[PDB]
Amino acid sequence: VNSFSGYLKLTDNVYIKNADIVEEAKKVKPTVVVNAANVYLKHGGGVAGALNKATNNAMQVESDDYIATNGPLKVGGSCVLSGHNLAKHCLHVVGPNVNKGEDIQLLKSAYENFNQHEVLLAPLLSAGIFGADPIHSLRVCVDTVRTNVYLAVFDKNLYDKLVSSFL
Ligand SMILES: CCC(=O)Nc1nc(C)c(S(=O)(=O)Nc2cccc(C#N)c2)s1
Repeated sequence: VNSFSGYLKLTDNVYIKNADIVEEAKKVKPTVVVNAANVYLKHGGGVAGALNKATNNAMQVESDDYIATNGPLKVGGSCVLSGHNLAKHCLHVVGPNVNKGEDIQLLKSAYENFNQHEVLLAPLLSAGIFGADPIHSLRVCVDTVRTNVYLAVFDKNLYDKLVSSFL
């Protein structure tokens, strides 16, 4: 028994909720929150900018130090950094950005990073301004992640479409 409440049951291991991931993390303070990162950990917009803004830019400061030491992530890759005021840990995961011409096949590789964590609060990878169809991202999530994932979808109209079209 954990502290996520309000999640509609999609599968055995996937629950889903209509929420902004930032406001969700502030309430639950999960062990792991997933950021929809880019390879440079440049948190300008979307979930990354919203998560980063909620940490008063401490996420960006930590991220810049990580990149200066280690170089960029791979598309499909991840790193674990601090969760700051939002979670114990932030798993920064790079899904492919369709709008930059990255290979959508790497979405499954991105979701495999979630399997290293027993429980996560996460968004649908490659969604929003990453340019992929959320219905596809949800399908890959359900077919790839085996650990317990609590998904957040910000737009009500999209959340409703995701639930109503889920097979
Ligand atoms: C101002 C606060 C705010 O925007 N919070 C949000 N929380 C969620 C779950 C969304 S999302 O539903 O759009 N998922 C989503 C997934 C991947 C990338 C992007 C992008 N860019 C978005 S946005």
